[PDB]
Amino acid sequence: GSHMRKKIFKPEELRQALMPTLEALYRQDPESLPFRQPVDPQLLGIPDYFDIVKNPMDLSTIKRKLDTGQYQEPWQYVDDVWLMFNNAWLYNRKTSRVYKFCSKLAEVFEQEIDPVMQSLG
Ligand SMILES: O=S(=O)(O)c1ccc(/N=N/c2ccc(O)cc2)cc1
Repeated sequence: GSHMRKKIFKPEELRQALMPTLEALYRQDPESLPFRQPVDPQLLGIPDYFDIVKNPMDLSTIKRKLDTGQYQEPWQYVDDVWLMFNNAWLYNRKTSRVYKFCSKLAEVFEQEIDPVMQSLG
């Protein structure tokens, strides 16, 4: 149905789409919060966060791959934000707070970043 992979993808176009999307993530203020900014194991009281989560891919880092073009394609970006949802789903072992923060994100985020990948191409 024309989505994900289609155009040659330039970070300027990609972002045109992947920006409002990552934004839809951010608008979830807390729900996106364990992602937007580095989880901050020093803050959340986490010692081995970068041991548990191999790729927390903060919504700031993802937004960066966007500002710089470290994806060459939108789904690579979604892979990052889903890489994020992962640190949520890998650490919060499905039964924690940020787990709900993410699950909701994935819900909204993609609810926008899906037709976005399509919007994009
Ligand atoms: O900025 S806050 O809204 O105050 C806040 C509060 C708690 C948070 N917890 N983050 C976690 C991340 C991983 C984990 O396994 C457990 C917790 C993160 C942010």
